[PDB]
Parts: sequence; C-alpha cells; structure tokens
Amino acid sequence: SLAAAEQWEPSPLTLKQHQQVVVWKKDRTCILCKKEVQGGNVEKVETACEKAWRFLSGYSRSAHVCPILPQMRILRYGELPLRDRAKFDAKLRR
Amino acid sequence: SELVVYERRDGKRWVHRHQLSLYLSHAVGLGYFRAQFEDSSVTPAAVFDCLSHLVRERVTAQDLSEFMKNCVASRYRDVDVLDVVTDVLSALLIGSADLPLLVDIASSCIALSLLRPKLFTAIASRLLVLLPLSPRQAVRLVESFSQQRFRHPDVLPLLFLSLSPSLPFLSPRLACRLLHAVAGLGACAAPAETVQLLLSRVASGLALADLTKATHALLLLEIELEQKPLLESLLTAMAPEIFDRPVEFWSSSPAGPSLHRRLLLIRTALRHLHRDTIYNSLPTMVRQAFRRLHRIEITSPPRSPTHFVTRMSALLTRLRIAHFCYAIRGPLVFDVLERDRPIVWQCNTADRFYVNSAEKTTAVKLQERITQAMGLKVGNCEYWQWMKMKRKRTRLEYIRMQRYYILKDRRQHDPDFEGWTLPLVHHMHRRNRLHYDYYFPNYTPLSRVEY
Amino acid sequence: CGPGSSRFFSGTSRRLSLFFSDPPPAYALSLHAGYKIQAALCVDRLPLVYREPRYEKRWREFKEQWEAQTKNGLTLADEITFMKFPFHFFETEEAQKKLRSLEREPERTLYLIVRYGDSWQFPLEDRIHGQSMRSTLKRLCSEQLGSSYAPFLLGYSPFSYAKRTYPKKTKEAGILGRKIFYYRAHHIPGSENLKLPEGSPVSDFAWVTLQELPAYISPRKLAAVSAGLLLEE
Amino acid sequence: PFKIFKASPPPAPTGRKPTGYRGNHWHKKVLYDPVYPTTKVPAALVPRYPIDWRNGGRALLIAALSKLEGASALQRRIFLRENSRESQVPQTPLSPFQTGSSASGGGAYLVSSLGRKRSYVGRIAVSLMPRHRQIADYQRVGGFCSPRCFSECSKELRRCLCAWRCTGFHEHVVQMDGMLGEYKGEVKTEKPLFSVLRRQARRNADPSEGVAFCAESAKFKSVRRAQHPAFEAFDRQGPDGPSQKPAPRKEPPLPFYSASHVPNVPRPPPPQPYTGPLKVR
Amino acid sequence: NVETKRRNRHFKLYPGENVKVSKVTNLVALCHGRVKFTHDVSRDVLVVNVLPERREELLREDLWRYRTEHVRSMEENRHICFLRRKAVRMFGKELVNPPTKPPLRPFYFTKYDSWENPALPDVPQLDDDM
Amino acid sequence: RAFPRGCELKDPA
Amino acid sequence: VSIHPSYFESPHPFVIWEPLNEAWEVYFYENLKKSAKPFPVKKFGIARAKREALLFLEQMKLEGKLEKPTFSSGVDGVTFDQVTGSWICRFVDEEGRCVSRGFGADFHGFEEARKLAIERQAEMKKVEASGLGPRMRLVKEK
RNA sequence: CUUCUUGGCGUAACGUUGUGUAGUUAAA
RNA sequence: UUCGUUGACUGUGUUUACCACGGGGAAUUAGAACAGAAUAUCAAGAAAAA
RNA sequence: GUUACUAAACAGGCCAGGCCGACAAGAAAAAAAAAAAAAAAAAAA
Ligand code: FES
Ligand code: FES
Repeated sequence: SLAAAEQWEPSPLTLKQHQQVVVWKKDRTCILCKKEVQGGNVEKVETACEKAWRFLSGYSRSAHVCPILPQMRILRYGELPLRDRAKFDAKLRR
Repeated sequence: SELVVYERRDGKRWVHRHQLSLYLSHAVGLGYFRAQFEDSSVTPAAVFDCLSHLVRERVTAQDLSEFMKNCVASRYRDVDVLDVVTDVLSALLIGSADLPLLVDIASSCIALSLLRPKLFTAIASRLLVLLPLSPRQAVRLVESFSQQRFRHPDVLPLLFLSLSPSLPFLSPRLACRLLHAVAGLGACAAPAETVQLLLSRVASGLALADLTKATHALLLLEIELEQKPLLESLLTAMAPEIFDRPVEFWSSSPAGPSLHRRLLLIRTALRHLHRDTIYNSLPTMVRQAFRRLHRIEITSPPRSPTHFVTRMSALLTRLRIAHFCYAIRGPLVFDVLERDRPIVWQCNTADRFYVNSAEKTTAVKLQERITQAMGLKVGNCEYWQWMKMKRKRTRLEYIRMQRYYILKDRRQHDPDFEGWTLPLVHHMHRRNRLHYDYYFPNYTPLSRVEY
Repeated sequence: CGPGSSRFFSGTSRRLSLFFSDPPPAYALSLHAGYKIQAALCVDRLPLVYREPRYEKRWREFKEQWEAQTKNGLTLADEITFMKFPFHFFETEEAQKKLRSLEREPERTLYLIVRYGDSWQFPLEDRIHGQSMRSTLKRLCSEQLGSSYAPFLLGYSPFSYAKRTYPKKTKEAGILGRKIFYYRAHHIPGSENLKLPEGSPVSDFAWVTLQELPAYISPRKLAAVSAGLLLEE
Repeated sequence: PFKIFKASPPPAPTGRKPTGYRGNHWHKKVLYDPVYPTTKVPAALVPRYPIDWRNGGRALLIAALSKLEGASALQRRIFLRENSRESQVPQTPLSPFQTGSSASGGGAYLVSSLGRKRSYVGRIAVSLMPRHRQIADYQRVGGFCSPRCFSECSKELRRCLCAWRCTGFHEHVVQMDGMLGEYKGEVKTEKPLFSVLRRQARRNADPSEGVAFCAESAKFKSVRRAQHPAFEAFDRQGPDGPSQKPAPRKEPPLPFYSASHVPNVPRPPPPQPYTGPLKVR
Repeated sequence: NVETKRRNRHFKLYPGENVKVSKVTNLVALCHGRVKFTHDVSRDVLVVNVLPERREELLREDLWRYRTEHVRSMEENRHICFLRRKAVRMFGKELVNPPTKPPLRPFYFTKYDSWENPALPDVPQLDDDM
Repeated sequence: RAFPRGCELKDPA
Repeated sequence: VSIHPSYFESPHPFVIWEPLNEAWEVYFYENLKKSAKPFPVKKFGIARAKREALLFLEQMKLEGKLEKPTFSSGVDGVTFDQVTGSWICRFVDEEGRCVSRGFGADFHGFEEARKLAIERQAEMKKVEASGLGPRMRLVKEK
C-alpha cells in the first residue's frame, strides 16, 4: 500500500526499464557539432549530446543550445518495442 | 545471429542449446537479461541456463514445455522472453510431440494468459494427426482454445466427438468447466444438444468457483431468462458460501479478486438487464450476499494503456471532447468515457474477436449489453478500421461522423450500411472537407454541440 | 446504521427533532422528493509536525552535492544576499565561527466527531426552507459546537451525500426520510477548542484519527465519508 | 481608499496592417469561419511600450524568484493541474510499460502525453516561462499551494518553503482542498477558446418544497397555498402549450405613440446556443 | 454595419459536400454531379452541396433528391447527402439514357453549339465519374 | 455483375 | 393545429417521422446502398403525407428494395468493411499476433481488392503454417 | 493497408501594348 | 517550445466556370495524367491467470 | 426540383491605390476562462 510504496526498493530490472533514452525522429546533421544521425536510431541520453543534456536536465535556459534538439524524442527504455530494444541493446547497455 | 532447426528421419526436431541461448540473447537483449539476473558478467552463451536456474546439448519441445511449467510455478510472467520461447516451441512442436505434452503446453499458455495463435495452429495441426484423449485432456484443450479465442473449424468438432460418449457421465465440476469453455467459444461452436446435456449434468450435481463459472456461462450464452430455475438454484447454492467465507478472502487470497470481479459482474448483469424479471424476485439471502460483496471495494492489477485508446483520446482532445480514459463503473472498465454526454468509446483490439473473424467474443457482447442497459451508448472502433485509416485527418473525420451517428436522436434507422467517405481512403477531391480545422460555431465544444 | 430513537435518546426535544422530528420544529423544513435536507460538517485538524519522504530527501541532498562537485549551482552573490533588512537572518558558518485535545497525536490527521446520545457521528443540522447551506452550517457551528467556534470551510459544494429512509410508522407522518450533504472544514491552528453551548443537542465530542474512526462510527457512515476523507494509512 | 469611483480603463489599441481601409474587418463571426476569414494582426505591429523597470525589471525579479523556487515546482503544479482536469473519475491503475508489473504511472497525464506525443523538451520550455502572460500568472498564483491558497501567498516572504518541502501528503492536501474550492459553474466569455472547456456541474430537475407541521392533522403540509392545478402547472413547468400571448405590459401606457410592432432589425441574427447547465438523468 | 443591413447580398452562403471556397470566397464545385441546397437551422445559413452522379437523364421521379432541406449540423448534412445520393462510385449504377456524343465545343469557337448532335459519332464518356 | 473500375485501373500503366 | 399523438407512430421500421422537417421518411436499398425518401407535410398535408409514405413503402416492397445488400467472399477471415470501403483480410503476423490488412475498393477495384485480400491471406497462412519464427531455418538430416 | 503539407499574403491586385533591358536557336 | 522550411518551385498536356472583345485578371477544377527537385508528417507497440 | 441577379438621376453620402522574406508565407504543435481578490507591467499561443 502507501507504506510499501514509500519503502519501495526498485529492482535492477525496474531501473533498466526506467532508463531514459533518445529516439531520433529524422536524419539530420549538427551545424556546430557535425554529428550525424539517422531516423529511428536509439541512444543514451547521457552520451547522445551534452549540450542537449543541459536543457534536458535543467542547466540551460535556451532551447536552441543543441541545433537538432527538436529532432529528439525522449522515452524510457521500458516503453520501447521489443524489436528496437533488441536492435539497439548494445548501445544502451551503459 | 540465426537459429537452425534440425529434423530427423523419424520426424523429431531439435536445436543446439548454445545456438538457442545465442538466439534468445540476441532476440531479447543481454542488458535486459543481465538486469533480470542481477549480474553484469552473464555472457550470451549462458542465458538459457541462467533462465532455467531462475525459474527452477540439444533442446526439444519437452524441454521448453518444462520451462513453461517452471515459469508458471515460479510466477515468471515476462512477455518478451515467453514470446521468443513460444516461437521456438511452435517451430519444434511439428511431428515431435505427444498428447500429454500438447495438453501441458496448452495449460501453460492458459496459465500465462498469452495469446499465441501460431503456437495453437501448430498444436491443432499436430492434434489432427495424433487423433484419428481422456475426457480431462479434451476439456483442457477446449479450455485452451476458448482462452485463445481460436474457434478452430477442424479440431473442435474432433474434441466434441471424443467427448460425446462421456457427456452423460461427466462429473458436475467437469461439466461446469466445459460449459464455461463452450460459452466462451459461443453456442455455435458445439452441437445443439451439448448445452442442454451440460446444464442437466450441472443441475443433477461444486464449489463457489464452479457455481460462479456456471452463472457466468449462462450469462454469456444469453440463456439466463430461459434457465431461471437453474440460475436461482445456482444463486441459492452460492449465497451461503459467500456469507461463510471471511471478509479478507476477497482482498488477500490469491483467488479473491477474480472471484469478486466475477460475482460483481453477475450482480451488475442481473441488476441492469433483468431487474424486474429476476433480480427483485431473488431470495433475501441472495440479495444480502450480493450487498455484502458490493460493499467491498474491488482491486484491479496495474495495466499498460493501449496506444489505440491513447490515440483515440488524443483525437478527442483535439476535437475538444471532454472524456475520461479507463474509467471504472462497477466490475466494468470503459476504454474511454465521455464527461458531458453518456457515450462510451470502445477501441476494440484483436483480442476481443475470435481468431480470424469479424465477430466479437461473448464477453465483449455481454459487456456491451450491460453498458447499453445502464443507459450509455457504445461507439465501437474496430482495430482493422483504425489501422486502415492510419491518419489524423481520416480519424478525425471518422470520429465526427461516428459521434453524430451514435448521438443522433432523429433518423433512427439501423446503424449498418451508413454512408462513409473518409479522406485518402475513399475517392474524393483533396479539398473536400467535413471538418474544417479549428472551426466551431459560437466556439461551442463538440461535447456541447447539439446533434 | 442504527440511529433508532432508543439508541439515540429519550425525553429530549432538540436532539430528537433533527433525527425523527417527533417534536415538530418551530421553523419551515425543506424536502427534496420527500426527504428532509440536512447539512453535515466534517472538521479536520492537520498534522502538527512535518514528515519528509526518504526519496525526496535523498534526491535533494544528492542534487546539492552533485552541484557542489560540478560547480554548476546558483551564484547567490553577497550583494544580493546581504542588504540589511529587518527580516535578515543569514550568516555564514565561517562568521559564526569567528480524546478532546488538539495536540493529541501530532503526527497524524484528526477529525472532529460528535456524540448524539449513544451514536457517534459528525455535526449535523437541518436546512430551513429558503436559507443557504452555508447559513445552515454556520447555525450548526454556533448552536451545537461553540458560540465562538468558526472553522474554515473549504467550499460551498458538498464532498459527498447520503440517504436514509424512515420506517413505515415514521414515514406515515409525511416525511419519507433524510438526505445529508457533507462539507469539509479545517480547524484553524491556534483557535480555541469546542465549548458546547447550553442546551446544545451534542452530548460529547472527540478528535479521532482515520484508524480509530471505525471504532466509533458505523460502517455505513464510514463508507459515506471515507471517499472524501483524506488518505492516511 | 478601498472604495473609490474607479475609472473604466481605456481599451488597449489593437494594431492593424496598413491595408484594407475600405472594408469592415470586424465582423462578429467566430474563427475560423470558412466564408468569413478574420484578418490577422502581426505581432510586430501591436503597439507596445518601450521596456523599462516597470515591465522588464519586474519580470526579471519574478524570474529570479521562480529560479530560487525551482522550475521543478512549476512543472509539478502544471502536471498536477492537467492530470486533475482529466482524472475526475476512478481510473484503473496504469503502468508505463507492458511488462513492468511493478511500476505505476501516476496519472492519466501518461495517456494524454502518449496520445499527443507531447514534447518532453516542450514541458521544460513552458516551465521556464518565456512569455509575458506566463510570468504575469506566476506573479499571481506562483505559489505551489495555489489550488488551496490562491493568491494569498503572492507576497509572502517564506513562500519558497512550500515549493521546497510540500510533497506527498501535503500535495494530497493541496489537491483535495483545490477540488472543493474550485469553480464549477458556467464560464461567460466572448473571447476565443480552443482547449477542452472546464466541467460545468449538471443541475437536478426537482426543486425543494417547504413543509411546516400542522397539529390539526398531526402531519406536515406544504407552506405554499393551493391554487388551481393548472396554475400550479404553469408556475412549475412553464407556459404550457406550444404558443401563448407575450408578457403583459408592466409599465403605464406611454402618452406618445411608438411603432412597437416593428422588429429591432430587418434580418434577425441566428439563435444563440444554451450555454447554461444541463439536466441530470 | 452589416447586422443592420437588409439586402440579400451581405449574407453569404456556406460550402458543403464536394464544394470548395475560393480566394474571394466563391463557392465552387469539386466533382461531377448535381447541385443541392440545404438550410442550417443552427447557423441560419444556406449550404451548397453537390451530389456526385454521372451524366444521365434527369427524371421526374428523381427530383426529390435535390430538395432544399433543413439540418442542424454539417454531420447531418453529410448524412442527408449520402441518403439522397443515387449511387456510389465503387458500385456505379445503370445509366438511364446517358449522353453518347462529344461535348460542346469551346466558347471561343462557337457560343451556340448543339447538344448531342445525332450526326456526330458516339464517343466514350470517361470523365464524369471523377 | 460487372463493377466500375478503380483509380488504379485508369493510370497509364 | 389539434392532432392526436398516435399520428406520429409509424407501423413499419422503415417508415420514420422526422420532426425537424416534419416529414415521413421511407428507407430502402438501391444500387447496393441505403437511401431515404422524404414525404413532407408542407407538400402533401397531414394525413396524405403519411398515406403517400405508406404507398411508397409498399412500392419498394414490391420492387424488392427493402432487402439488405450482402457482400461475401466465401473465404473465412476476408470480409468487406463499409467504414473504410475496403476488403479486410485477417491472418497471423511474423510476431505471432492476429493482424489484418485492408485493400481499398475505390483504388484497386472491388473485385481486385477482394482478390488481393484473399491472396495476401493465403500467403500469410502458408508462412504461419510453416511454423518457423523470425530468422529461423529448417534442415533435414537422414 | 496507395499517398496526413505545400507553388504565397493581399476587404486597392501590381498600367495593356509598345520602346528599352533581359531570355531562346547542336534548332526553330 | 524559445520547434522546421522556402512549393512566394522547373517543365509537358489547348480541356474548364464567366463572357461584345481584350486582362482564364475580384482574381474558376487535383485539366485527378506525366518528367524532375524539395519540405513537413509515418505506422505498429495485442494478450496482466487460478 | 427550384425565388435567387439587379443603385438610373450634378439622387442621398465612402475611398487611405498602401503592408509583409516573415513572432506578417508557413508543415507539425499550441492558443485567449464567470464573480471577487492580488498587481498597476496596455499581454493567448
Ligand atoms: S548533436 Fe551536436 S550539439 Fe547536439
Ligand atoms: S504557496 Fe500558499 S501555502 Fe504554500
């Protein structure tokens, strides 16, 4: 109940499901960062782009800090379909 | 990378254990498995062994069936891993399975509550060859097919023919189970005499679970009116048991919540469909038992939302239609409920229809009957229609026209064969619009519009 | 569940007027489909001490520590931290180096319950035809609980309603039953407790937690009120 | 003082494109009329005062206050409002994953966000308050506890404590107070709206009848007099029948003659929809 | 001061089925068919629809399909258009005395051509279903 | 019975 | 006027009173579609409008236009959907799900759409009956 | 499972033709 | 969101509302085809036993 | 089936012939809240 919810101990499986992740809407190049992306690709939020991580975490007041920030779709690992999870498992292992 | 299935001279099939482990690891994910096993050093080669250990050179159908039994025993209900294992088992079942093994796999599928039409197609094909079954095994297979909603044209008549000589001599509990399975499959899935024979066996005959199963079977078969004496007898038999059992049995016991839901469903059906005919004429003991059950709050396990319902909600929001998602009314759950009007939007998925059919299941039909008796109008959006539309504009036009058709109070003819011209699905000029974007006369929301 | 007259009281007038109207009141009643309208008050006292979840404290402390390590935290310059106002209190650690009681059970929430004879319920009053439910609640507070007791009302809308049908003999008098609308209120901290006015129908009062509520109030009333009562297990 | 003969403020001058001077661009039709499109006013032509301390420095101060309170508090308040407006009936618990089995969502906000594919970055952008109306609204209801304390905390100097340590049971208290304290009647505006309109409570059919005791029969009887049954029906249900004469004149006949039979306009406007509360089934 | 005017010009009509709105707000057709009018009681305006049909003889017994009718919503307008429509594109219908000759000549050549000249040869009609 | 032809059957394949 | 309430009761499910237009609407089926013909009181009068609606109902009955059109393919799991105007075929996908595909009659042709649906269902039935899952290979050793 | 958008805005819409500038000719 | 983008494209097809003619130009169709380039938007995510 | 065009008089008066490479084109998305209070920043996205 409420007591158990407050005392909840997230299992490593639950933490893995709650892992955040970037899914790329489209292909694009960074103007200043020169990174190359392909639509449907899946990356870790930590290493995908530090400048975008600034805004995603709360240390940037500009939404244009990463030139391709609008092409991001931030989802949790557990929400991804089995196909994508298996396809990109290697790059999401942390 | 890839799995190889070998076949022998005698029809047996198998795969290498190492290759199976590699296939499972690549199909699910080694990070997922490492998190599940609580170890970051687990290599792909040991994934199958680690899973076996958690649930406790060649792998076979018997091995995978034992894995399923262990998963059921240990309450391991991971869906991705089970799906991969079921794919492999479906591949292996051909020409290498025995009747007890088929029954065991079917029972494991029932217990895990998985819908695997390919696996059950393979099972049916194997079964047709095997039989040119004990009554218990036949009833178990029938229950498996009913749970899968697989109204198979071939095997089902075979099973019913096998059971025909034993019907007069089935025990009351087996008769109740078979009647419930037949009700889930529909009355047309078995010969005409079958329901009469099963009901006679039940009448001659039994725990509270069996009694509630029989009552639910009556409601599903839509014979509660024609079987009033039997329904009254069932309720009279149940009520003492409901009173006798403790209060916490409905909340703490593993078989408590489901029985509570079924009994509340029976109560709601009797209340809203046959208030004057049956409910108000029931014994005071039965009514008091129903009140005692109703007083207790019902608990529901967490569920994920279907993206079908989610998209329907988003389109309603765009159309400014106030609604509630996954609302609760007694034992019933509404996919979408409207706030300002008495209409329930049902985003039916494949599981609500019989395998490869256009016909909704008996449970869905009963829920629709209850929803209509309660005074709510049901608007059904079939999954195939939703997928074919596929587009925001097409779906908005469909929502508007369907809402008008449901809510209209004039021109009340049969809803079927109503005209439809949806964008990019029917032929039309590009700029032919029924829903101009953002345009509402007097800024009136569609939830307030008077059709 | 059982409000019967025997269990309620015998030989009094004001107490029985509310629940049976056997001694007819001196004012005009208000019926809705044959049921007398009544307003019920459910005053609550919030916990007196603050509790913070471990995950919240952990996240906050870890954020502060992470910010300190990474040098990404707020600046908070001295020119905006020290400008000599009467409420100034900050000073760097370096410079420093150079059953009727409101105080009962301070870590939980309490609810004011009232005893009408042998029955434990919430304060209740009848609606006189033509006056607002707010006025009915004010009269309830001023005549049943305390002439100076004025708890803060959370709104003009009820948070729940209940129905009760009279027996055959009582309904033969022309009133089918009573329907009650419940209203929440807050006991303002630092305000005086109840002081039952002379002649008030209330026999006693208590401040009980959710856990103790079923020990006093009937399960029917608990079912009627629990949906609106705050969540605390 | 508090009581004063207030002047009606002059209307703010809505800008216009320097074109179409011979036409009437101020028809009373609703956006977006297919046959009566409305002329747009570019944001670059709306007259706005030059930025000074009254309009810029105040925004900077409020932004600093929001920074101190943390954007997370604003995000949480917005999320709670959005979830409350949509979860006004019992829902089934919703997990965010198909196989988590243990994780719970936290509201139908999940369903809405999944359906609309809402922007995780967009929520942060909104919470960072880049717009004048957003800062003005934070200056008025910026307090975390606003659903229960409204604008009372708009000037309190220890208000940040709510944002820092109002969680769990205290958030539940805020929500439960707000649900009882919020408005539930008809909103009356002529301005455009495009979001789901807030709920308006349905109204019961029957009214309440006053009854007083009569000892002559030892029974309760209605306070109102008898009147004829037809008169009672007219008073209760309405004019009865499909047609009746207009209301009789309540003013003394005018000494002068006026053509009172003439309608107000040659072509009357269309009927107005009923925006009031609906009935209860 | 439109709301005070009385001339019929000031009050525009509204597009409906198979009708577009032009730059100057002209209502223009989008499919081969027959015109129909509707009255919107809610908005108190006239709505112009086109029921799609292939060219054929306009019979007396079919004139009721093009009556002006009262509706409350555009959804009901679409419903009425479907109900009065003759047939659907995917099923077609048996054409009653359809034309068989080429169309009238361009205006700049002759303004007063003859409809269905018996001296001209039959040519296929393969444009009026679009 | 015969049926009218679809849009696909009218393109210059 | 003064009229008995029984006037607005219709004796047949296909005859309806429409009060917005105050007309008697008669439903029928023509050219594999549903149509309704109105009989207005403003045209015929009170009793005559209903009388003419009943006569038209009898005429449609004689013409056989009160019968519901039916679309069938003879193949289980393949059926016509009016909402999308498409032939729907149901089968089991690669993932072992129950899935459907809809072929547009307006685009392919009614019979062309039916044929495409049937052939797709047959192909998917073959693949499913094979029994092999994704990335699977069958090898026979003797 | 055909295809979710698109060749401005403009309730004053720019002066037709000509001259001049400019474009086109492995063809016309 | 403080979100992209430049279709405010290059061409083939003499058919079309209006009509003295001219300025298809108070400002009409996907001439629903064809040859190039570009921009935005995908879909799916079903099954929680006793 | 179907009622809609239509301002002549040195009649009673109107005219500003202009803006925009974009918070002015514009995909996707979003968009204006009763009364009262606070603030005195002409503020929906
Ligand atoms: S991808 Fe290069 S700065 Fe974000
Ligand atoms: S902000 Fe007002 S009490 Fe918390």
